[PDB]
Amino acid sequence: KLQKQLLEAVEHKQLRPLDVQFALTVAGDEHPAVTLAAALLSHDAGEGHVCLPLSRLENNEASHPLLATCVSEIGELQNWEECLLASQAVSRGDEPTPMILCGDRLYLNRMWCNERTVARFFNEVNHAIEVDEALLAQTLDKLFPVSDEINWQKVAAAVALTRRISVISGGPGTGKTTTVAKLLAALIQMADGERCRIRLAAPTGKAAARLTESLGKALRQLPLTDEQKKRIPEDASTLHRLLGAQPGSQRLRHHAGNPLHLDVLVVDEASMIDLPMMSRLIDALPDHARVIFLGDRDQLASVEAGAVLGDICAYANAGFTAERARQLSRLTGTHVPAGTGTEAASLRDSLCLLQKS
Amino acid sequence: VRELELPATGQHTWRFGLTRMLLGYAMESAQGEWQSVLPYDESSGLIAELVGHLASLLMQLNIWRRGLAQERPLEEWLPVCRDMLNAFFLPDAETEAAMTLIEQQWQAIIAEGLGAQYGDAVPLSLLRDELAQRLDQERISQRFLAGPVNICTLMPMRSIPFKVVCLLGMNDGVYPRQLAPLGFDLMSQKPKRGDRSRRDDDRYLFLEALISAQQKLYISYIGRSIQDNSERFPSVLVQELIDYIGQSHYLPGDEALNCDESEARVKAHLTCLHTRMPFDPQNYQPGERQSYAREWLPAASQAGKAHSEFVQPLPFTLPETVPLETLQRFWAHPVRAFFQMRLQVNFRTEDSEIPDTEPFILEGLSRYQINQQLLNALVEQDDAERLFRRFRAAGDLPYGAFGEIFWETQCQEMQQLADRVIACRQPGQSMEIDLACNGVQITGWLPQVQPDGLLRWRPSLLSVAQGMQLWLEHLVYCASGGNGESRLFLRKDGEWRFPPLAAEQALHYLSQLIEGYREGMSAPLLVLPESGGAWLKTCYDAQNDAMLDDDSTLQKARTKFLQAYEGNMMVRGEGDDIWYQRLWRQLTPETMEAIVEQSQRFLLPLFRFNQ
Amino acid sequence: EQQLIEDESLLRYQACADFWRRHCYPLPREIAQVVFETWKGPQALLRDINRYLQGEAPVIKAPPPDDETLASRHAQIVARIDTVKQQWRDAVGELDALIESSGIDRRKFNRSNQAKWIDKISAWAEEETNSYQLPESLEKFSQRFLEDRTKAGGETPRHPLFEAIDQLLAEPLSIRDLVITRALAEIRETVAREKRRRGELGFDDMLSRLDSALRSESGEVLAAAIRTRFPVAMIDEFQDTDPQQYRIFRRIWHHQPETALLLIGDPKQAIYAFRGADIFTYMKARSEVHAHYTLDTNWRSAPGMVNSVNKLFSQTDDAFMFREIPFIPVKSAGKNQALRFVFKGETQPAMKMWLMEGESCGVGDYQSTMAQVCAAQIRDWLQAGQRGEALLMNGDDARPVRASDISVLVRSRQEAAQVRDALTLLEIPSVYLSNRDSVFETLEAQEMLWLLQAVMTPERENTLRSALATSMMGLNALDIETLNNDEHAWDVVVEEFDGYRQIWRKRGVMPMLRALMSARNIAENLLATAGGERRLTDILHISELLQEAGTQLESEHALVRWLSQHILEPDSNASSQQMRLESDKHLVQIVTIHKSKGLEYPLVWLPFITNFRVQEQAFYHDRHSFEAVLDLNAAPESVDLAEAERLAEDLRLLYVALTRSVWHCSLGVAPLVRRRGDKKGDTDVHQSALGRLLQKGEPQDAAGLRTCIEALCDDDIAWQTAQTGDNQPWQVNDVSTAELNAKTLQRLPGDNWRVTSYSGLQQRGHGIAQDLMPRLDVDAAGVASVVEEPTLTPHQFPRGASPGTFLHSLFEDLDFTQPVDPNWVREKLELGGFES
Amino acid sequence: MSRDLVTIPRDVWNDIQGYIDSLERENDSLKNQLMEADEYVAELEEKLN
Amino acid sequence: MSRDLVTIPRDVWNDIQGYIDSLERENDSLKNQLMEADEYVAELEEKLN
Repeated sequence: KLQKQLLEAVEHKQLRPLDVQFALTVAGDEHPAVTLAAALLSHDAGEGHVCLPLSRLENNEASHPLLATCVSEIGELQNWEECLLASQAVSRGDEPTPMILCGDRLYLNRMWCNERTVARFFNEVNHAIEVDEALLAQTLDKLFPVSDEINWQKVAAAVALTRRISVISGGPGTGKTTTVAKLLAALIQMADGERCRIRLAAPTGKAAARLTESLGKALRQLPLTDEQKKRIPEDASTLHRLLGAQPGSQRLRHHAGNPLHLDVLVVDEASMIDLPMMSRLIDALPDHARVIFLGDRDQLASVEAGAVLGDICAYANAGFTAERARQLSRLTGTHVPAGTGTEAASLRDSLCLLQKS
Repeated sequence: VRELELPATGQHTWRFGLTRMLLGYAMESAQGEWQSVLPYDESSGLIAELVGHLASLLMQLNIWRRGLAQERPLEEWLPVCRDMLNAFFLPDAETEAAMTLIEQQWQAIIAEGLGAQYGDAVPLSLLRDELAQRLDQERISQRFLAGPVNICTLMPMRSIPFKVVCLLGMNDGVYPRQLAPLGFDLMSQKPKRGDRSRRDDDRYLFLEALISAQQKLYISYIGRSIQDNSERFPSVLVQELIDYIGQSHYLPGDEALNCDESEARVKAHLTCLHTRMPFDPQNYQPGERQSYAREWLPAASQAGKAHSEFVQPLPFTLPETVPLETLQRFWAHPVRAFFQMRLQVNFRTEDSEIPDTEPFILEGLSRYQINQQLLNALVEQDDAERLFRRFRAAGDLPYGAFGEIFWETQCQEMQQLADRVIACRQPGQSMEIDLACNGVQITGWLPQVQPDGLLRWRPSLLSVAQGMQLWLEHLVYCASGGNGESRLFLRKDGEWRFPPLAAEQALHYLSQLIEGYREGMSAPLLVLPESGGAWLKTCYDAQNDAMLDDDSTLQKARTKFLQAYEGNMMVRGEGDDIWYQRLWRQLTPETMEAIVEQSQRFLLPLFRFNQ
Repeated sequence: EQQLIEDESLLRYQACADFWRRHCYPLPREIAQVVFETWKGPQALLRDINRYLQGEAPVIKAPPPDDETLASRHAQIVARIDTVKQQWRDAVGELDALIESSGIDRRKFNRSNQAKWIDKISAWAEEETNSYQLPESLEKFSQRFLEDRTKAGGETPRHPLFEAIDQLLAEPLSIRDLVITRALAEIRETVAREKRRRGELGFDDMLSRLDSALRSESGEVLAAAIRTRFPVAMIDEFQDTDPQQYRIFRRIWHHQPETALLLIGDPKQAIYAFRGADIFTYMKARSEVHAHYTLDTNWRSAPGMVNSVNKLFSQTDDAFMFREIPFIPVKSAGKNQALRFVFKGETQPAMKMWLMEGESCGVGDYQSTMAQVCAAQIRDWLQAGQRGEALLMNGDDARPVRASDISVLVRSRQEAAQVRDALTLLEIPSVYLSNRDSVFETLEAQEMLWLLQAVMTPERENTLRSALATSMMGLNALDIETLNNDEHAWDVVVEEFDGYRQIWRKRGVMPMLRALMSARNIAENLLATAGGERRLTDILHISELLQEAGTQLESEHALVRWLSQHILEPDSNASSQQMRLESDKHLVQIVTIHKSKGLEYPLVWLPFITNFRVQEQAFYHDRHSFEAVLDLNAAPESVDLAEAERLAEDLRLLYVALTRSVWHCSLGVAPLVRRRGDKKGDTDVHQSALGRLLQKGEPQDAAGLRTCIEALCDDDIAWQTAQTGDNQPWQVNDVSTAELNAKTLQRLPGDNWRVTSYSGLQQRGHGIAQDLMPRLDVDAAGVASVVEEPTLTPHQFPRGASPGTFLHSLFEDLDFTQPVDPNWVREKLELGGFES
Repeated sequence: MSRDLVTIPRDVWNDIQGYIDSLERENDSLKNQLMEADEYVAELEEKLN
Repeated sequence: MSRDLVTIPRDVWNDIQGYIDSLERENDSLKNQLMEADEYVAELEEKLN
């Protein structure tokens, strides 16, 4: 009887046909509530949301019209989780299943894999890079003339150089491109004899050309040697072109088996980087590549459903750890504030916010 | 499947495929099989919406085939047709007329059935055949006198005066149209005045068309067969007409002659035999049958240029950076690489027809991929039963015991192969390759490089193409800087082994490889990996490191070269290929000598350094 | 009322697949192993029985019992092997001692070799009997083998186990025959059931139904009615008859008063065995009739040409190796006594044979040399004809030898190509005629398929660039590179192909191909290229066929699928798919022996008449019963009879090929050996039809063949050695071409006058909707969503053209004065199909 | 290499391939038998001595 | 359908014929050698017994 209501909801454009077909094929034998939850999860995945919380399944003042109509069929459930666990479709990840019940949320297998990949990458894949502090201090002093006060750009450059993966957060017109230019200029001066390969990427070609022009204008400001000028990247390209996305299929050229031929990577406007593209970009990178992300926390693309940077920069408000505060104080030659409490070391130590416009 | 009285395998069905594609949208294929079905990776993302629509289509069909199966009274069959039209079709301005016609015929059939008060059950096939026959019986004549020229069949009792009346298809046996009586018709046995037969109807239609022509009458028939150039005869009516015309009239200046000669001469004067092809020059001459179609005039004038040779020299410039995969793909098949890479020409159909039945055996790439995966699983000592269950969930393996026998034989062979690979395997890591040869930069990745050397295993028969690929990899490895020995194991105890080489010599040989790639990008290289390989293996002496020039050695080399080129009944041979056929239709000893020279030049180090 | 289907190959393959699914799937692994060893798949099984599925079912020698099953046969074979193994396991020690005691030469039977065999048999015996395969040493340990190697005058080793091995190895153990018989029966039943369900019929099915009806109890009244329908029946071409046809003809007309059955035929010209015609049917019919008549006058050929054949076929007592086919000498017409062929002022013999030098000769070298010699001789004939030295003379009248007179007869399509190339080397145009060919096998079909696939989707670059690179288009690599480099020309070509697709959608298939050929000058460049006329004719035929097919198809993509399906599997028996004549000009004609039957030619050349082929299949006819017998075991006794029938068919083909010549016939003969074991060994010419007549069925050598040829020669028959002719091309004088101009239309026909309606005058979108339904409510079009109706209000009534027509029909027949009747409205709604 | 080209039917070409392949199999068989014979006579000589 | 005719250079065709003659000669030589071996092994055996 639930199938007829699903078809009726499809006729009124309340639910997509793909969602209803998926629900019928997966949870046909299972409880009607399980089928309705699978259909709602497919609809949310079509909208672009990462997960469906079980609280949304519970009847509320604002809810899907179909859920209210199917209330009689589902009746009353004391716990949504216990009923779902019993179904063959939903599991906790121990066995391969189409849907995963993680905590209070429901995920698709592909979305759960991407979330786990991003979390594991930000937590443990990052490895600290120990370099000479005197050379770095001299280069930063050459980059930044004012050393009397704490400079957020100098701290951002120090964090980006001391850590593999890092994010420089800041609003438009706050001097992010100038900071990236100083970072690249310092990185080139750090290792002159060794081969350096810097790559630039952006989600859109418009932002790619904007980044190329701005980085050129910011790099021609400070004098560099010929060998240091050779290391400067020539141009940027679209992120889809960098991974070699085929027009017909979804397969990529630079998959996990074939890593990218780059050492340093910069990704401008990381706010438009959704979860699938981030999870696919993580796999292509090798273990020796340091990556830097550009964007702002308050941008709408960061807080949109499926984004990553919005939840990453959310912990930047806590501040740096106590030990990294002293480390950055010894590096930048100023007093770096320390954040209260300990929530996440590897995540908070790879973030920086530019509050000067 | 069970209704078709066939064993229900539970796979290779529409439901199975839909469940597979939806599981692919839900779950990644790397996870495994859920409820014995492997998810399908391709159906993912926004494009996956299409899958849903497809399911809806099937969701309709399975609904109707169940309902149409049961037999119902005539009264119940009325709402069906209409309900069947709105569910499957979105009607446009032109389609609504045909839909209304179908509904009208269906309603008329069921009304004629209900008029007699037939109460017994009626199957669907009866009404279906009745509908199919009535659709054939009905004809359209709404544009008979619309204003353009009328082209229709001869209808009885319809005689309208026309200035020009033409008749086509008057061959013997085609006209008059014949209809035989049932055989139990009492009227046909005893003819009576006023009876109507189709034969007499057509025999009188011919006279009606004769007398209806006001100004001009035209008659045409097929006198000669186009295939065999054999004589065909016209209808009896046209024959009687031409005989009467010949007997009645005589051509001027034929008064002296007798009646038969004059008749023959007159009948010859009215019959006009046209050409067999439209591009025949005889049509484009001043006369009665001069054509108005200047489309074939150029062909008749025979003024044209012959097709030149397809291959032409092209100026090519090497880019600064060339990937290693590019060089490997080029040296895989240079003759094909010229067409596929330089000209971007792929002689393949855009859509490949789906196999009619489920696979009962595995051949070609379907077997090769499974063998490669099984070998990769056995080299690392992984469980073969899990891979077997995965392939079973995929559905590639045959049903029942046949798939088990295939898997057992393949497991035995791959285990025998991997027993050698396990012994000479050491842990390693892939290193990025960046090299500069003659001003060209090569960037690549070499998987599973170990300090002992380069180890590769492929489940295929021994061939010189694998040796060329291994030699390219070995040159890249040695030029990058490292001490190692290259080893490649193949099917049936085949091994390609290369010792460590110096960096300078590796650069020297890679320079020749890059020059060969550059020459191939300009003009199609005449290098054959297999035929030239046999020629070198026969000519080259491994002990003395020299090319034998003995007449018997040369004769054996030519014999083996032609054997590897043309092949046996079982093996198509290297010569049989679309790309090779595109170059030359037939072999030439000049082409043979050029191929021998280039293949020797490019493949001599392979047999020289092979151990 | 029934329909007709041309092809049943798909039904045969589907029935075979269904039989495989039904039988092989429930088999256990132990039996599935043997089933897979015998056949890889259902298609491999169909490949064996496809010949026997068509036509009348053949009788199987030694048929397996019906009650027997596959598992029972497997258990029986396993029990036999187990008995043999158990006997060997007990006799593994006394054999060694017995062998030493036995007086058998050990030179044949080495102790070390014996030790190897003993160990090999012992290892095989110990292993579980999973499969039927047996070791080679069991053959060495057979009683008969031991009795052969045993020296005479001494004790012969004799054990019960040795006797058992001989009994076992006497007949091969397998399950093929049972599966073959069951598959034949099941596939025939399934195909018949499917065709009965669909209601369709076939050409063979009509004969089968008529035969089954005549044989049934109702057959008597049917035969009486048919006999009353036709009092006299005359059957022409009776040599090519089937058992069912003769059974029918006998049923209706045997021993019937006031009826006549005239069977006219020629047994010496029965060469259609591949179609299913049976000569043994004619042999059975000949014995049943006691009245035989013959025609003793030949009106076609010259007296010398008839005398040569009569002398050639009178050497042996039984020329056609069959007692039921006697040879009667025929006379010559009095009017044809004056005919003669004269070359260079000297009369030539009627029959001339060319002999190739050498003690032994291969097949390929023989064919090449004979093709070259035939080309040289044809060139010499043509040159002598043009100069006028060679003439064909009837009485005093003489005519020059033109190109239309000469003809070459070959047995296969591949040979024909070799003779065509040999003639092309000398610049002599030729035209090939055959009876079994399909236009879909040609490359032109594949190129047309690629062009259609490109036109259907011009937006995709890969398909359009692949179709442009076809040889039919005529574009080199330079043009392809120029088109790839420039985007503007590529976009122009894409727009052109889009226009082609529009023409395809609007006017049809052939109107698009016509414009495509006219725009790119395909026909002109094809006719300019050597050999392009055949390609152009094939293209035009394929275009006509594509038009005929797309006329009866639902969508445009359906036509591409139909073309691809016809290309993948082509039919040669179909008359429509037969390749047309290449050219209508008078050229040298290459015609197959089967097609040449019933035709006459002035000069005939047979370059490869000596070449023969041995058949391996064991399918024959009983000499006494005259019934087709198939031997599944394939015993040599059946292969010998099959070879004899093959040789008789070759003799008939040779007679048919020889009788065609009117004036002169030339044959190429040479000592042919399949595989030379020894130089002193006899040649395989005796197996050939011509060699058997030349050597009287006695194997000899090259010298013996030459001596027999010399002895046969007379005034009519002459022989000359074959040597390569001078490789000089035939020079043909140039011909002037008059100017050719097509007519022009000064006046253009006007489409102003037309009969129109308001809907057609105003509404263009309707199209042909007015033609289908003259009274269709075309005012309302573009139906919308009428899924649900809350209160069934008149506004919620279904909207469209059909509901509007229903509403109009309601008011059409309604009576205005009387009040509305609810039952009438209910009946109208029920008839219309709407809900109650 | 002589300019002259020789034409052979596709069916004709096969038989030579089978024949040459058959000769090689017979040759390989002859080699092993000869080696066994040589091994056997040498072994008997050692036993005799 | 273009695979009906096979074109080989005249020198190449002659070499194939030559290779076949040499294989036949080798076969004949192997035949005689084997016969000689079997004849020798029989005499040796008789001496042992």
